[PDB]
Amino acid sequence: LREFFILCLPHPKKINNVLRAPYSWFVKMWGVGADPIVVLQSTAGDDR
Amino acid sequence: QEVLTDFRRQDTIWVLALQLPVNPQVVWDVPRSSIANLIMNIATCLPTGE
Repeated sequence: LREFFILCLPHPKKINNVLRAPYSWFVKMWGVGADPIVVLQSTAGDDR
Repeated sequence: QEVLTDFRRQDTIWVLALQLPVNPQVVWDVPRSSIANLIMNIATCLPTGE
């Protein structure tokens, strides 16, 4: 939090709006390639 | 059947590495294979709906 807060000080809105996308991309992409993976089983109807 | 109906068909030698129909006794001679055959039937033929 501190390293993200210090970097935005010269221009907060612009730098923050630039940096929105990479953080969300990292959060979305984390862990999709681990050889053993942990999931919570779910069950529903035929339609996805 | 479009593969057999082009204008160069009379000058063609066909190569076929697999045949139909398949002998079912070959599939059902595998020892104790009822459950595997049932699973394959479900996996290859079961539809989905509402």
